[PDB]
Amino acid sequence: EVEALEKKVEALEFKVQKLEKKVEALEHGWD
Amino acid sequence: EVEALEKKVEALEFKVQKLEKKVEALEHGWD
Amino acid sequence: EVEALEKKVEALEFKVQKLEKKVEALEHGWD
Repeated sequence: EVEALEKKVEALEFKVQKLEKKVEALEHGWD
Repeated sequence: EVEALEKKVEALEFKVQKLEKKVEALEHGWD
Repeated sequence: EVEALEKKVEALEFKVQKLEKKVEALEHGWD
């Protein structure tokens, strides 16, 4: 269960960092 | 603690997938 | 490993709640 959690958490971290970048661009009107 | 983590991770996954869909729409100008 | 996971999950929760607020504003045209 723990390694299952570790994989999902690392996957969630990647996804959340991508979302933060995209949302920062929309908020800032970048590009 | 582990089942506590599993619940939160599953909740985070739902929330992150919803965010991805909404942000994809804003980026693509859907609808 | 478990406390490592707990820290990251709590960090992810903070980040996801912030993303939800920002995206709700963009979707609603707030402000």
